[PDB]
Amino acid sequence: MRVNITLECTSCKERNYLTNKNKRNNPDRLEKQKYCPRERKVTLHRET
Amino acid sequence: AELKITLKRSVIGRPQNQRATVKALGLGKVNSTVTKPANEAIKGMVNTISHLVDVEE
Amino acid sequence: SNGRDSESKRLGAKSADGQTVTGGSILYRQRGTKIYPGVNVGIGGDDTLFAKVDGVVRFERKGRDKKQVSVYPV
Amino acid sequence: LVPKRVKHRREFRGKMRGEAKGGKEVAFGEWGLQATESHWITNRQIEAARIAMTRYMKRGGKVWIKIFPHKSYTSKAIGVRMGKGKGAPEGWVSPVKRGKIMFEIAGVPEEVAREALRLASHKLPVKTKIVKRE
RNA sequence: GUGGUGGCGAUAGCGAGAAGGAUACACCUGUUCCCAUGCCGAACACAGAAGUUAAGCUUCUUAGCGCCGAUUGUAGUGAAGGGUUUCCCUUUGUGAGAGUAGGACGUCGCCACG
RNA sequence: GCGGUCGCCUCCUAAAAGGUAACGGAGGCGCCCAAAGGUUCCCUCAGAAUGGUUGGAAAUCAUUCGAAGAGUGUAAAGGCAGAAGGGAGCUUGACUGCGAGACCUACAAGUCGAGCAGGGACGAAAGUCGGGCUUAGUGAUCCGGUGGUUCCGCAUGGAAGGGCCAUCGCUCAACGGAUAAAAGCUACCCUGGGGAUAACAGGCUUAUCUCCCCCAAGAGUCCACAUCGACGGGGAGGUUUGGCACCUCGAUGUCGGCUCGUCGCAUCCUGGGGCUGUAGUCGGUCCCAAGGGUUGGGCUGUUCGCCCAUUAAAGCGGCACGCG
RNA sequence: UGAUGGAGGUAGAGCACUGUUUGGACUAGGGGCCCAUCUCGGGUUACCGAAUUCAGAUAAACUCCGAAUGCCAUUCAUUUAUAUCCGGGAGUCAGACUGCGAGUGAUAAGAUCCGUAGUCGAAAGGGAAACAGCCCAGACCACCAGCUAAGGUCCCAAAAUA
Ligand SMILES: [K+]
Ligand SMILES: [K+]
Ligand SMILES: [K+]
Ligand SMILES: [K+]
Ligand SMILES: [K+]
Ligand SMILES: [Mg+2]
Ligand SMILES: [Mg+2]
Ligand SMILES: [Mg+2]
Ligand SMILES: [Mg+2]
Ligand SMILES: [Mg+2]
Ligand SMILES: [Mg+2]
Ligand SMILES: [Mg+2]
Ligand SMILES: [Mg+2]
Ligand SMILES: [Mg+2]
Ligand SMILES: [Mg+2]
Ligand SMILES: [Mg+2]
Ligand SMILES: [Mg+2]
Ligand SMILES: [Mg+2]
Ligand SMILES: [Mg+2]
Ligand SMILES: [Mg+2]
Ligand SMILES: [Mg+2]
Ligand SMILES: [Mg+2]
Ligand SMILES: [Mg+2]
Ligand SMILES: [Mg+2]
Ligand SMILES: [Mg+2]
Ligand SMILES: [Mg+2]
Ligand SMILES: [Mg+2]
Repeated sequence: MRVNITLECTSCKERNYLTNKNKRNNPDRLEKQKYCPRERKVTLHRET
Repeated sequence: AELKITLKRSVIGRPQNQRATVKALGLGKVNSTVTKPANEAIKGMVNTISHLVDVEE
Repeated sequence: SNGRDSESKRLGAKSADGQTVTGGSILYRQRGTKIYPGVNVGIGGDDTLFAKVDGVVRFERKGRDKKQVSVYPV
Repeated sequence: LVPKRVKHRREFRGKMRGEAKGGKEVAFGEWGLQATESHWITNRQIEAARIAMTRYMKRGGKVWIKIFPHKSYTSKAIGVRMGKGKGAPEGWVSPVKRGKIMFEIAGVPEEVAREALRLASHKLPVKTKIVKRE
């Protein structure tokens, strides 16, 4: 239910982040604005 | 003025602090005369091992 | 049953009053701020106090009944 | 006597050096029973002495028990080897230090008081004596 | 003298009582606008100056509450010993807490105005 | 041996630094939260009294009292009302590369960390933000899997296949994990060691056992103490049941009986005496007394015990439960 | 060792919180009895009694307080001389008792487990009759020399029938 999760830069398709979430409370595919060091900017990181 | 100090009781069975006071004053075997100044440090050592020692002015 | 306990964690003071010390040092580990931070002192996630710069450690009463740590350099 | 509730079943036996903090002078009654030695005193002892005093007083006067058995005490069954934990609580006890007043009495003449306390003293383990209020 | 703003372990505080508004602080009149109230212009914010300082706020009294706090004496206890050794005692040194005597209804500054 | 435990966190024990053991006392963890984080702004609780409709003991409303007596995701401790507690906006710093220096530390690990750089959040700005209130929420390496890579590529180019970085798969929970993979009988047993380790006897202790004593409520026609003696208390002994494992494992023989006895006295008989609820005979009880004596058989391996029949009496114990 | 400054909540003390707890005043509330019964409102056993309050107590897992000691530190002082780093070589992981502080135990054990100091172990000698672990004291050797320690001085057996 509570699962460990690799996020991913939608552009680079690079994972770049590890995190946690419920599936009940956070069923929709999580997203954030996180730093991609390969681009050295901030970018929409989407769960995968 | 200075004071004379003499062991009159052994260091055996006595704790390390007393034994070290004796080593620091410089005394070894019993009935060992030594002469020191009248400092508060040495008067405190003498009060620490007064049972072990006789003194003289 | 009752036979178990955890690793004792080595809390309490680690630097002494009147003691020069390096920056980034540790002065007082604690769970909960039994002593507050003060001058040139920070506080970690685990409420641990650390000197940000060099200087002599000084502990002080923060008024009536709470304590403080401070680091006055030279 | 028993405490109706306790936070921890098992306790330490403790120590008994020194005189008592309080209960050291007679307050409610006119006469009282002072301990000259420190010792443990139990439910059964207290109740026996209380009944003795009351019967010799013929339900006259009033009695006050100042001590109380707050503490427990364990034991192992005969045949049990040491270890494998701590024993089960047998009964309840009061550590009574010297100087303590245990029983106070009033509302009864002086000779009756002295004799009742004499009886209770013979019932108790402690070496005791009499005390009077001003 | 009032207002603002800081430091000192409230010895500063809490309560009660008296007086004052010269400027001041305040209440106070409203919602016109910036802005706001899981409702309300009560609070926030804005604008004003009819009125009262009643309250708050200042200054004074009060030792009622709370705070501080000796001296003496004791318990405890380091060291050195003794005993009849789950404890007790002695020499020396230190030394509480409690209970008080007493203190205490503030001290130190900076700035603006009168 | 069973039970229980093995890893981690909190308290006590733990003896005012730290540390500190026990099969010592009490409890928890093997997670949760996308807001229960961050920032900015604002707010302060619990309960009691009073009154008020259903509405009560108690929902919700209002005033006062109210210093925390609440809450702090989750255990306990510490701490927090300058908030870490509570509410509303904007977000995602629950960032990347790092990291002087300290704490702890056998090692492996663990903890804190100002500050620098990049690129940002919030906020007017100061400035705070590298998760939560602090401390548990976890586990090696090997081995495989997934994604990326400017790395390598057995003469060359590739490829296969490896490496580096990120990450997943272990109640390997006996949690520093033996092997990818594993239960039992032995009285047919054997070796090597041990009094480091069981036990008899011995020793220390004496809870227990036996015996003795104190108080004396009461029973005794009345009368506490002729005789008993509740609830309670205090001792002796070292015959019982135990506790400790000090001696003995390069021997320790295990009970009972037989032969021989010896000792103690807490005396079964005989001997002396006091009290009597002792009319006399029988007695009861206590004090002194250990000189001698203290039976034969049926049953059971039995000690004991029951029975038969006598006895003046058919003692209790110790002497490695005397003596192979 | 002294001086100075700190952390720390122990023995003690105390009830200011958390629990336990005695007696008294009062009492919500809970019992019956009766009258009144639609079971509705009382009045009493000095009935049981929340809660408040007065006085008294209590605690390892309570603290408004809080020592002595011990600990850390001082380009502080005095006296002494061992601390650190690097490398070679080890052995030790069965410990025992005594005193003090605690637990388990039956606040019993020459018991068990820790702390603290000592001794033994690895230490002879003198005393405790004898007696690793107690008290005094540390054997480099010789002396038909002396002064003392604990412990002792009537004889065994040195010293006072002081
Ligand atoms: K007695
Ligand atoms: K042995
Ligand atoms: K053997
Ligand atoms: K034989
Ligand atoms: K030695
Ligand atoms: Mg943290
Ligand atoms: Mg005082
Ligand atoms: Mg400690
Ligand atoms: Mg090739
Ligand atoms: Mg080739
Ligand atoms: Mg292991
Ligand atoms: Mg063999
Ligand atoms: Mg053995
Ligand atoms: Mg042999
Ligand atoms: Mg006899
Ligand atoms: Mg026969
Ligand atoms: Mg036959
Ligand atoms: Mg035999
Ligand atoms: Mg205490
Ligand atoms: Mg001693
Ligand atoms: Mg032993
Ligand atoms: Mg010891
Ligand atoms: Mg050896
Ligand atoms: Mg010797
Ligand atoms: Mg030997
Ligand atoms: Mg001489
Ligand atoms: Mg002679």
